[PDB]
This record gives sequence, C-alpha cells and structure tokens, in this order.
Amino acid sequence: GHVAGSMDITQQEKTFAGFVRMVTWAAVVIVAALIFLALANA
Amino acid sequence: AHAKNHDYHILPPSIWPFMASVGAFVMLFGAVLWMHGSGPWMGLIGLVVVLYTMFGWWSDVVTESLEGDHTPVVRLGLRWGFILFIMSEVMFFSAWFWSFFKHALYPMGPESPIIDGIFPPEGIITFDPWHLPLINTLILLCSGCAATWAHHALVHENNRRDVAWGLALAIALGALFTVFQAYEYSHAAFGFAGNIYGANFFMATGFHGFHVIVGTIFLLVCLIRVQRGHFTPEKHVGFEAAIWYWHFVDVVWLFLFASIYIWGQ
Amino acid sequence: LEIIGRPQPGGTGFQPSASPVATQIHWLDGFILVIIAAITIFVTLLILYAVWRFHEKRNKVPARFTHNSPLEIAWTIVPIVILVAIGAFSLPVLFNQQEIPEADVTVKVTGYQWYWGYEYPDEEISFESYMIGSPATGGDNRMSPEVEQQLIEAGYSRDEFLLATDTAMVVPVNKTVVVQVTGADVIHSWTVPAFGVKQDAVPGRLAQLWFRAEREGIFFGQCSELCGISHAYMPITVKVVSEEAYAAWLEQARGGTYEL
Amino acid sequence: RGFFTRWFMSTNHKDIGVLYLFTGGLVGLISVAFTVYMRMELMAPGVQFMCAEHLESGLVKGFFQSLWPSAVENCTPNGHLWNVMITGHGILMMFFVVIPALFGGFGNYFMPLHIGAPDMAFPRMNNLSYWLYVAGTSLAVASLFAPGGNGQLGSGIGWVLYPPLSTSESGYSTDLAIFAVHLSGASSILGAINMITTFLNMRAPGMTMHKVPLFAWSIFVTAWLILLALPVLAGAITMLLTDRNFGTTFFQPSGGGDPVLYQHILWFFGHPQVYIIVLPAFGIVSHVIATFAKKPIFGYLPMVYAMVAIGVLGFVVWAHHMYTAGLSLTQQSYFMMATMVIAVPTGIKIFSWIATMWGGSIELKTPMLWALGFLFLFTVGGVTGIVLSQASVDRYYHDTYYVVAHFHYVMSLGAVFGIFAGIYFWIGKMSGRQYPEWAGKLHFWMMFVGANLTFFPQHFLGRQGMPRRYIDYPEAFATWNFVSSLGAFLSFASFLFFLGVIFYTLTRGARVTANNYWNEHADTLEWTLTSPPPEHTFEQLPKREDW
Ligand code: HEA
Ligand code: HEA
Ligand SMILES: CCCCCCCCCCCCCCCCCC(=O)OC[C@H](COP(=O)(O)OCCN)OC(=O)CCCCCCCCCCCCCCCCC
Ligand SMILES: CCCCCCCCCCCCCCCCCC(=O)OC[C@H](COP(=O)(O)OCCN)OC(=O)CCCCCCCCCCCCCCCCC
Ligand SMILES: CCCCCCCCCCCCCCCCCC(=O)OC[C@H](COP(=O)(O)OCCN)OC(=O)CCCCCCCCCCCCCCCCC
Ligand SMILES: CCCCCCCCCCCCCCCCCC(=O)OC[C@H](COP(=O)(O)OCCN)OC(=O)CCCCCCCCCCCCCCCCC
Ligand SMILES: CCCCCCCCCCCCCCCCCC(=O)OC[C@H](COP(=O)(O)OCCN)OC(=O)CCCCCCCCCCCCCCCCC
Ligand SMILES: CCCCCCCCCCCCCCCCCC(=O)OC[C@H](COP(=O)(O)OCCN)OC(=O)CCCCCCCCCCCCCCCCC
Ligand SMILES: [Ca+2]
Ligand SMILES: [Cu+2]
Ligand SMILES: [Cu+2]
Ligand SMILES: [Cu+2]
Ligand SMILES: [Mg+2]
Repeated sequence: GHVAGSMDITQQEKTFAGFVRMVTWAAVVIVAALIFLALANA
Repeated sequence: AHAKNHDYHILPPSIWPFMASVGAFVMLFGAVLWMHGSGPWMGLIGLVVVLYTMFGWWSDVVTESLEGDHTPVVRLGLRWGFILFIMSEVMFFSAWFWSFFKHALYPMGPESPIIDGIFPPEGIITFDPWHLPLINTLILLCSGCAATWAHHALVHENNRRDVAWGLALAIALGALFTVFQAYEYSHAAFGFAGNIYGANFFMATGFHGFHVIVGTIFLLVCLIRVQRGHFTPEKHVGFEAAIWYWHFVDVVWLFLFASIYIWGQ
Repeated sequence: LEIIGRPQPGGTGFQPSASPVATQIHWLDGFILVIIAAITIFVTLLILYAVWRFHEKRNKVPARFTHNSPLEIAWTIVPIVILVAIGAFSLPVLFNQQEIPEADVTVKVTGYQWYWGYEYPDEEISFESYMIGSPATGGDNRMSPEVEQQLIEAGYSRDEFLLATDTAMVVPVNKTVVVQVTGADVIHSWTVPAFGVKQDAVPGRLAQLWFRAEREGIFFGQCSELCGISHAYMPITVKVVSEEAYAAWLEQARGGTYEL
Repeated sequence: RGFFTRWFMSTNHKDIGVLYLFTGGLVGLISVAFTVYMRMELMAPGVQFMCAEHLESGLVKGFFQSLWPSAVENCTPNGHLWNVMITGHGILMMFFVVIPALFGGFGNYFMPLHIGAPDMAFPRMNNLSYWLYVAGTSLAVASLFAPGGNGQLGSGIGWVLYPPLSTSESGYSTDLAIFAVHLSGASSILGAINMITTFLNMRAPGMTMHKVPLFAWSIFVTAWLILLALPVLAGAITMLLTDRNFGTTFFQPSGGGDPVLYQHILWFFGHPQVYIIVLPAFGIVSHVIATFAKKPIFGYLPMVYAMVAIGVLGFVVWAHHMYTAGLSLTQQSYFMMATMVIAVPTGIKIFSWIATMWGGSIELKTPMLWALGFLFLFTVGGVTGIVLSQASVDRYYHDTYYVVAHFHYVMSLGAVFGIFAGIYFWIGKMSGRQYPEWAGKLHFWMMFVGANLTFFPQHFLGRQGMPRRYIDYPEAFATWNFVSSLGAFLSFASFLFFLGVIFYTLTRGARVTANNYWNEHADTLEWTLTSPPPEHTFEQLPKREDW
C-alpha cells in the first residue's frame, strides 16, 4: 500500500504561503511601531 | 504503517533524546562546578555526550531522507519548523539588542534617572567602524553571495562543481570572519568585566560569533554531503536551511554593525 | 504617643487615612470594588440560574443557537464603557501622586540591608533606624524578656514587636515631605500604608515620592522587596509632630542623640 | 515493548503526553508539599518551625524536627529557610508543574487527535522535549541541596531571580536554578515549534483553521507565545549568570548597570507566561462546557479571536509588574491603560461560556463542576488584576498579600481547575478505566471549600498591609493567617484524595468499552477511537464526514 509522495498537499502549500505573508506583515509592523515610539518618546 | 493513506513520517523508537538530556544535565552541572573553583572534566564530559548525540541524531536525519521517508509534506514540515527556529533565534538577539539600546540611550549617571549619564562611557574608546568592521561586513556579504550562488546553481542549472565551489569559498570566508573577529578582541580598547559597554559590546558580538561558527560548521556538512552526492534540485533541505541560516547570521551582524559600530560611536 | 497607622487584629480593611493620597487611594479602591463587586455577583447569578433553569431534567432538549449579534455588541461595549469610567477616576489619582511638589522639608531614605538610613540634607541630620529586635540591639529578631522590656522602655507594647524601630524619622504635620529613595546594596522598598505611599529602593537610582500628613502620631511601614534573610526584620517608623517641637527636635538631634 | 523501549525511547505523542502529566503531577505534589510547610509556619506568629538551631543536626536529623513546633524562646528565626521555600514553590510551579501538564501532557496527546493527524510533526524532537524537562526539574531540585546564600544551602531569591540580590547571593545554588530555567525554556521552545509545524501542516483534509477544535487553537496561541517569549528570558538570565560568574555589570550600578532593565527584560516574558498557563485552560473548558451542556460552543470565531486577542496584548503590558520599581508617569499610564484592555477579550470568553450553557440541557458531571468553578474563581481572580492594573491602587497593593490572592485565584482556582477538568473528562479515553462519580464530586467540593479558605483571607491581609515573602508577621495578622493555613491543609488533604482516586481508578476502575462514554455532544475526533486509543491513531485519515 506504498505510494510515497502521492498525497495531496494543496492545502498545506496554500497555508505556508499565508504563514509566510503573515509573519512579514507582523515583523514590519513592529519595527514600524518601534520606530514610531522611538520618534515619539525616546 | 501496514496500510496508510498518508505521506507523513512516522518514526521507530529512538534513544538519542534521553542520551542528550543526560549529557546536558552533566554538562551544565559540571559547568557550574567549573565556574566554582572545581575541575573541568565534568563539563567536557557533558558536551562530549551531547555532541555524540547530535551527530548521531542528525546522521540519522539524513539516513531517513535516503530511505525515501522525506515525502513532499515531510519536506515541507521540516522547512517550516526550521523557520520557527530562526524566529526564536531572532527573539534571543532581541534581548542583547534591547540592553545595548537602553544603555546607549539612557546610560546611568549620578542623577539617574532624573538625568542620564554619557555614552559611550567616560574613558571608553569605541572602535573605528571603517577600518576592520567594514572589512568583516564585506567578508560576510561576500560569503553570503558565494553561498547563495551555490544554491541557485544546484537548483537552477544543476551544476555541482560550481555548487561545491560556492560552498568552500563560503565556508573559508566564514572562518576568516572568526579570525578577524578574534583580532578585534585582541586589540580591544576596553575591558569585559566592570563596565556595561564591555558586557554589552562583548556578549552581543560574542553571541553573534557563536552563530557564525555554527553556520560555518553547518555549511561544512553540506560540502561533505555535496561531495558524496547527497543533493538534487528537488530534494535539498539541509541546503535550504543552511542558506537560510547563513543569511540570518549576516542580517544580525549588519544590524549590529549599524547599531554598535556605526550608530554607537 | 499616638499610634495610628498600624495593622488591627482580624482586620479586613485598610489603615487610617493619614494624608490626601491615602484618602484618595481608599476612595479609588472603594469605587473600583463595588464596580467589580457587581460584576462578580452578576456573573455568578447567571451561572447559577442557567445551571438550574437548564439542567437536563428541567429542559430535556438542548437548543442550537451559537450567535446573537446585538448581545455580543452589548457585552463588548459595556465593559469598554466600564473601563473608560475607571480611567476617568484613575489617571488623575496617579498624576497627583506621581507629580511632586515644592518641599517644605526633605528626607533621603537609603535601604541598607537590614536597616534604613535617614538624611535631612538641609538640617545636616543623619541617623539610622533598626527594629528593636535587630542584633544591632542584642536580639535575634524574636520576642525575649529583653526585647519585651526594651520596647516598654521605648514607649511601645509587646504586640508592636516587628514594627517598632530604635530610630524614628520625625515629621511635621501639614507640611509637604519629599522622600528620595535609593538602595545601598540590593533592592529594597520603603512604604507607609497610612500615607498611601510606597516605592522601591534601587541600587543606582534616585526615586522621588511625596506625602503630607494631616495628623500627628506614629505610623508604621515594612521592607517590601525580598532583600535577603532579615527581609521581615526592617520595620519603618515615622513620627509626625507639631512644628514647634519639630524645631526643638532639630536642635536636640544635633547633639548626637537621635530619639524623641 | 521493552518498558525501557516504551517510555525511555518514546516517539509516540500519546505517551509523551502521559509522561508529562505524571511528571508534572509528581513535582506539583513535591511543590505543593512546600506549601504546607509554609502554611504550617505562617499558621501562627513568631517563628516556631524554621529555626537556626536545626542546622547543626545533619539534614537527615533536623529535617524531621522541622515538622514539629518549637517555642519562640528556643526558636532561632532562620529567615533563609522560608525564602528558599517560597522560591521552591514559585520556580517549581510556573516552570515544572502547571505548564508541562496543560501544555505538554494534554496538548501533546490530544491536540494531534483533534486535528486528525497521525502523530506530531517532529516525534524525535518531542521526546527530547520531555527529557530536557526532567533535567530542568533535576537541576532545579538539586539546587535545594547545593551551596546556598548565607552558608545554608538553597537559593532564597525569588521565582524570577531579581538582582542585585540574585547576583550577590553566595554559593552556586542559584547557578543551578538559572540553568534549570534555561533547560525548561529549551523544553518549551522545542515543544512550541513542534505544535506550530504540526497544527498548520498536519491537519486533516477539509479541516480549515476555522474548522479546528477550540482546545487545539488554545495550544496554538499558547505555543506562539512560548516561541516569542522564552528566548527573551534566556537572555535575561544569561545576564544574571555572566554578572555572577564573569564579573560583568549588567545590573550593577558600580559598573553602570541597571537592576530595573532586568525587571523589564524578565517581565516581558513574565507576562506571556501566565497567558500560557491559562490559555490551555480556556481550551479544555470550552470542550467541557460544550459536551456537558449538550450544545455547540457559542460564538466559536470570537472565542478563537479572543484567544489571539489576549496573546498579542500579552507582549505589550509587562511594566504592570514594576509600578513601584521607579518608572516614568508616562510609562505607568501606557502600561496601566493597555493592561486594562485585556478585559475585553477575556469577558467575551467568559460570556460565551455562560451563553453556551444558556439554552442547553446540563449534565452536572464531575468534569463540569470544575469548569463551572473555573468560570467563577477566574473571574474572582480577574477583577483583582484590574484593581492591580491601576498603578494608583497598586502602590498599596504591590508586594503585599493582595497580589498573592489575585495570582492564586486565577492560578490555583483557575488553570489548576482546568488541569483537573481535563483530568476527569479524559481519564477513560487515555486509560480504558473510568473513575467514580462520587469521589470526584467529593474532591471537587473539598478543594473548592478549602482553596477558597486558603486564599480569600489573603485579600484582607493584603489591605491590612502584610508584606510578601515574610517568614513572620505582626500580632495583628494572626487571625486570618490561621484561617488560611487551615484552608491549605484541607486542600492538601484533597490532593491526597485525588491521587488515591486516581490510583484506584488505574487499578480497580470501571473498564471502559464504549468509544464515547459521555454523550453525543462531545463531537471531536478523540471520541471516535477506542478507549484507550490505538498505538498508531489515524493510519487511515479521517474522512471528512467522519465527524
Ligand atoms: C494565569 C495566571 C494569571 C492570569 C491569567 C492573570 C491575569 C491578569 N493579571 Fe496577573 N498575575 C499573575 C498571574 C496571572 N494574572 C501572577 C502569578 C502574578 C504575580 C507574579 C509575581 O510577582 O511573582 C500576577 C500579577 C499581576 C499584577 C501585578 C501585581 C504587583 O504589582 O505585584 C497585575 C497588575 O496589573 C496583574 C494583572 C492582571 C490582569 C488585568 C489580568 C487579566 O488577565 C484579567 C482578565 C480577566 C477579567 C478582566 C475577568 C474577565 C472579564 C469579565 C468577566 C468582564 C467583566 C469584568 C470587567 C469588564 C472588569 N497581575
Ligand atoms: C500556579 C502555581 C501555584 C500553585 C498551584 C500554588 C499553590 C499554592 N500556593 Fe503558591 N505561589 C506561587 C504559585 C503557586 N502556588 C508563586 C509563583 C508564588 C510566589 C513565589 C515568590 O514569591 O517567588 C506563590 C506563593 C505562595 C504564598 C506566599 C508567599 C509569601 O509569603 O511571599 C503562599 C502563602 O501562603 C502560597 C500558598 C499556596 C497554596 C496553599 C497552594 C495550594 O497548595 C492550594 C490549592 C492547590 C492545590 C491543593 C493543588 C493544586 C495541584 C496541582 C495543580 C497539581 C498539578 C499536577 C497534576 C494536576 C497532575 N503560595
Ligand atoms: C542592513 C543594514 C542595517 C541598518 C538598519 C538601520 C535601521 C535601524 C533600525 C533600528 C530599530 C531599533 C529601535 C530602537 C527602539 C527605541 C525606542 C525606545 O526605546 O523608546 C522607549 C519609549 C521611550 O522610553 P522613555 O523611558 O519614555 O524615554 C523617555 C525620554 N524622555 O518607551 C515608552 O515611551 C514607554 C512606552 C511603552 C510602550 C510599549 C510598546 C510595545 C513595544 C512594541 C511591542 C513589542 C511586541 C513585539 C512582539 C514580538 C513578537 C512578534
Ligand atoms: C573545533 C572543532 C570541533 C568540532 C566538533 C564536531 C562535532 C560535530 C557537530 C556537527 C553537527 C552536524 C550538523 C549537520 C546537520 C544537518 C543535517 C542534515 O542536513 O539532514 C537534515 C535534512 C536534510 O534532508 P535533505 O537535504 O532533504 O536530504 C537530501 C538528500 N537527497 O534537513 C533537516 O532535517 C533539517 C535539520 C536542521 C538541523 C538543525 C540545526 C539547528 C540547531 C542549532 C543549534 C546549535 C547547536 C550547536 C551545538 C553547541 C552546543 C550547545
Ligand atoms: C526586518 C526583519 C528581518 C528578519 C530576519 C529574517 C531573515 C530572513 C532569511 C533570509 C534568507 C532568504 C534567502 C533566500 C535564498 C534561498 C532560499 C529561498 O529563496 O526560499 C524561498 C522561499 C519560498 O518558499 P516556497 O516557494 O513557498 O517553497 C515551496 C513553496 N510551495 O522563501 C522562504 O520561505 C524563505 C524562508 C526563510 C525565512 C527565514 C526566517 C523568516 C523569519 C521572519 C523574517 C521576516 C522578515 C521581514 C522582512 C521585511 C520585508 C518588508
Ligand atoms: C537579529 C537580526 C536583526 C535584529 C533582530 C532583533 C531586532 C531588535 C530591534 C529592537 C529590539 C528591541 C529594542 C528595544 C529598545 C528599547 C530601549 C529601552 O530599553 O527603552 C527605555 C525604556 C525604559 O527606559 P527607563 O530607564 O525606564 O527610563 C529612563 C528615561 N529617562 O525601555 C522600555 O519601555 C522598553 C522599550 C520597548 C521594548 C521593546 C521590546 C520588544 C522586543 C521584541 C522585538 C521584536 C523583534 C522582531 C524582529 C522582526 C524579525 C522578523
Ligand atoms: C530559552 C532559549 C534557550 C536556547 C536553547 C534553544 C534550543 C536548544 C536545543 C538544541 C537543539 C535543538 C535545535 C532545534 C533545531 C530545530 C529545527 C527543526 O525544525 O529540526 C527538525 C528536526 C526534526 O526532528 P525529528 O523529531 O527527529 O523529525 C524527524 C523527521 N525526519 O529537528 C532536529 O534536527 C533536532 C536536533 C536537536 C539537537 C540535539 C541537541 C539538544 C540540545 C539541548 C541543550 C539545550 C541548551 C541550550 C543552551 C543555549 C543557551 C543560550
Ligand atoms: C504590535 C506588537 C504585537 C505583539 C506581538 C503579537 C504576536 C502574538 C502572537 C500570536 C500568534 C497567533 C497566530 C494566529 C494567526 C491565525 C490567523 C488565521 O488562522 O487566519 C486564517 C487563514 C485562513 O486560511 P483558510 O484557508 O481560510 O483556512 C485554512 C485552510 N488551510 O489562515 C492563513 O492564511 C494561515 C495562518 C497561519 C497562522 C500564522 C501564524 C503566525 C503569527 C505570528 C506572527 C509572528 C511575529 C514574529 C515576529 C518575530 C519574528 C522574528
Ligand atoms: Ca510562625
Ligand atoms: Cu530590605
Ligand atoms: Cu526587604
Ligand atoms: Cu503580568
Ligand atoms: Mg516589588
């Protein structure tokens, strides 16, 4: 019953793509914020 | 699995984990004794064991991919996990960078915190950013470019001589950074004990260097793999992590460089 | 001797209001407590109610709703309005206590492991206070005939054991006192519940805190920040006296004698 | 199946789940024990038990005498004992106990089943998780026997290790505890990674993120916090280790250091910790409310989003734990305001629960009682936190017993409830042996009774100013103490009850033969399987309709 590699991974590949995008958004949002703060109150 | 319908990897038992947890316990407890007047022997034993563990464990990692366990999803699973690892790494450095930035902005002085002191600390001699610093930054940027060039060849042209060529170049430039780094210590104008700037300056680049070494080692592994023909354009996970990781190091150094050499002078 | 600000056996409230900030602190907590008193009660009453009104034998069949928009909105605004409120009556009480006035006197309090360190920069006065049981005064931090007697002679009673100090820090009624706290060695914290004030002595740091008493007496504060073994052995005592006897205190504390 | 094969070389995520449970039980007990000791001494004024004199006697010797009163007169107040105890508790409890049952015992085992995945993404790694957790514990415990401050053994510093106290304290005791904390960090960060890959990658076809059980979302948010918060705490404590072993001066004013930054670096991770502890609890509650009120969990998206809500705010409210350690007014406001915000998200969770019960039929089974206690007490707790959130009020409250109560109400009467909630509800599924519906009730009633006694009095003490971590206190404070202490014994009783109840059940319990012993409304995939589930759950992937 071996069929290595013939499973459907459509849903995971879409997931990772989202994951990828979500983090980038996050990261950049923080740095922005950090910078803001800096500017505002450092 | 007798009759599965899924590509996920299920694993036979494995002692490695337990082994490594004893090695570390011993490692650290020996490491506590050794910073308390007593003898090294216990410490190195701990690490010796851990290092035996890790090698195995990772050897087996490869072995398991060779038995065709690394199906399409599996491959993605590892990719992902490794990425959380660099996320974590990024957080750790956020501690060290957080001290630097606070002290650099609000250094302690006799009226702190109504009033702040001065940074860099009185009688501290910050290094010259364009003399050696830039050197080490060109050295990594370059290596970066030489390690990625390996990557693309392999995946894009399937050129393997070129692939190992990029890797050696990249590996020997990583070590060079180390060598130059150490020079910097040798010629440091301030000390490590008794003065915030030394602790920050040293622990921070101290941690980064740690990683370069790790990085340069990792790569070494790939070259070896690449020499015994362990990589194809479709299957090449060690390689993917490698290049991802080397890049994170470089990023961290570049921010250091901007944060402690260039911006803190 | 008027011993006012002190714990009262079996007490479940606060300590007498010795000053404006205390005054407001009690009021703030009061007001905040009923607002959450009502929330808590409220939240149980539904729980109970529902548990019985919809216990299986009372309603054999379950319902299938999962969403009621109008109600969710209600329960997300409500709280929000609640919090704002609290805001309205909270910031102000933080600002009055963190924005420090022109002083009428000024001490400097230095947390030393296992004792405090008072200074009156204008009056060139500097002395230290220790508990009566401190090994500094023969004892090992626990009642003993000696201790009992020592305290009687102090003007205190057997029961104020762990609060009395060999050395009081005297102070003027109606006068504004600014206390600049710092630690000597590790981290301590100085504080006087009746004044409604408290703060941490920290190595390498000058922190400021202001207080005004409206009335005379002996108020008592304890070290609040794990600073080692005798962490429960560094009482704080503050005296507040008339201004005519404050001045004579000055002169009398110049001769090396540091007691009132 | 070698016994050594099975537990010592585990690759299966249901066994690792069990290992963490008992492991975490164990330590809890040990820790819990330290709790009676304290209560004992705090029952009444003066120092009757922690005398200096017992130090002359070998450890074997004085130990036993320490469980028996001495007269004030002949008792020599050894504060250091008390400090070392207090910290035995705290360190054990937030790092060895409660996060390893609730995150690595119930999560490891079940989060996977609920999504309908074969096993966790990284089995070998996971086993390594469980073992690092032991070292952690062991170093941590060993520390109570090594060269401590004041010539005694043991580090009497604080669950969090603040300096300079933590950096000046003699011996190497604290070095062990520092490294313990690291190995624990390690553990959760391996754990964390594994569940994050697992849950996004291995769910079943047709299972969308918006189609996942509460409980696994809870572990998901939990895991993210972990990932982003332990790292920062590795750093903090590295600075404490290099200051004491490499004469650095991070938080040493003589070298330009600043003890307060430490508090910033450690509470930025010391806030995320609680949201890890309760997260999972919220998860197990939903299940249990869902199943026993035989009705779908109200407002499922909002629940999920609530959870994300909290976790994110959880990184931007850490100076609430520093309201008196010397902060700008602008810093107190920002931290007071933003910390108040978390209310929104939690209430939503609290209301939804009450609204789940509303209009469903209810089954007061053991499991449910906990879940309902939890709704109550966690609210109790909660409110306090708002009172503590107001810098203003904090002055008077900070460091006093008023804050002790607020954490125990949401921890001991909160997350803890969850733990048990989880336990009763899933004991057959993972054992093939059900427990006694009487005992359970009894246990739940004792514990609620005595744990209320334990901590409710502590609110009084807090407003009557009794300071924290004192080994003795004034005459005025005897009354309540008594009560409290009494309280504690009762609860300690109970915990004993439970262990036996547990023991019995795993001995003489009702063999379980149904795949769902509860009722139709417990709908996730754990219930489709045997009772005690197969070694390889989900070789065949759970068909879409299956649930
Ligand atoms: C999991 C454990 C846990 C949880 C879940 C919480 C949750 C909260 N905690 Fe805390 N807390 C601790 C564990 C926890 N805490 C610990 C251990 C300490 C001490 C650490 C140490 O020093 O060692 C501590 C300390 C602590 C302090 C500092 C005390 C000091 O100065 O020493 C503060 C101050 O703001 C605080 C606040 C809060 C708040 C606002 C919440 C919020 O999460 C509460 C939210 C819940 C509700 C708000 C109720 C739900 C809402 C409704 C039912 C709506 C109706 C009510 C309203 C709208 C108001 N906690
Ligand atoms: C959530 C963690 C946790 C838990 C469960 C407890 C449980 C208890 N704790 Fe506490 N405690 C802390 C965390 C916890 N504690 C912390 C962090 C501090 C501050 C430390 C410091 O200053 O550094 C503290 C402090 C503290 C103090 C005062 C410290 C002082 O003077 O400054 C007291 C005082 O009486 C106390 C009492 C108790 C009691 C009676 C119990 C319980 O015995 C009461 C009821 C609970 C039970 C009877 C059992 C619960 C059992 C489990 C949850 C088992 C889990 C394993 C399995 C379920 C399989 N604790
Ligand atoms: C490739 C070459 C590389 C070159 C790159 C060049 C670009 C350089 C990039 C550098 C970025 C570093 C930024 C440094 C941050 C400085 C900002 C700061 O520290 O301000 C703190 C702010 C002010 O401090 P304060 O004490 O008020 O000072 C008052 C003086 N009058 O403090 C306050 O006002 C108190 C307010 C508290 C508010 C808390 C807000 C939270 C902060 C962000 C949330 C963190 C959550 C992150 C989550 C991580 C996980 C996702
Ligand atoms: C002075 C000299 C002294 C030197 C002492 C020597 C001791 C030796 C230590 C070296 C360790 C060896 C490292 C090699 C690890 C990589 C394993 C690997 O590449 O296989 C994993 C897999 C590859 O699969 P794939 O590439 O798809 O297969 C293609 C084949 N067709 O891809 C994967 O599964 C991904 C796995 C990623 C590896 C994780 C790395 C992250 C951990 C970093 C922690 C740092 C540890 C350093 C130790 C310090 C002690 C604390
Ligand atoms: C300012 C914040 C910066 C934070 C530092 C983060 C360092 C980033 C690491 C850089 C290394 C990347 C160099 C790429 C060279 C070769 C590898 C590569 O190109 O991987 C491509 C991959 C796309 O993957 P994919 O096509 O989806 O795979 C099969 C899809 N089914 O694309 C990937 O998945 C790459 C994965 C590596 C991720 C490393 C860790 C990411 C962590 C979050 C950092 C995000 C940074 C934010 C940037 C701001 C941009 C505005
Ligand atoms: C590694 C390769 C690239 C680098 C990766 C890491 C990037 C890190 C960049 C920044 C990291 C955090 C830097 C924070 C700077 C804050 C400086 C500071 O300490 O502010 C002072 C304030 C307290 O000042 P105080 O002493 O109390 O008052 C005196 C005023 N007279 O202190 C405060 O109120 C706190 C200030 C805000 C605290 C911010 C902490 C958040 C840490 C998480 C950072 C998230 C990194 C995400 C990276 C994205 C990658 C994909
Ligand atoms: C609080 C912050 C403290 C910092 C410590 C952080 C972690 C320490 C642990 C070191 C080792 C973990 C390295 C993590 C890299 C993981 C990257 C990843 O996703 O690896 C995937 C691979 C999968 O594992 P597996 O279950 O075997 O799956 C087989 C599928 N073919 O996973 C692997 O290849 C696993 C390899 C593990 C290597 C063995 C070493 C164990 C080390 C424990 C010592 C911890 C002490 C940390 C000291 C740092 C102090 C700052
Ligand atoms: C401002 C200061 C802030 C302070 C820091 C705050 C961080 C708190 C961290 C909490 C982590 C919670 C993450 C939960 C995100 C969930 C969102 C989600 O699930 O959206 C649904 C979307 C829909 O996909 P759909 O197809 O409908 O269903 C799946 C079918 N395959 O699903 C997708 O597209 C996939 C979703 C994947 C989940 C992403 C998880 C990553 C989130 C963490 C951000 C990390 C920031 C890192 C910063 C440091 C980096 C070095
Ligand atoms: Ca006693
Ligand atoms: Cu003190
Ligand atoms: Cu103290
Ligand atoms: Cu908090
Ligand atoms: Mg404090």
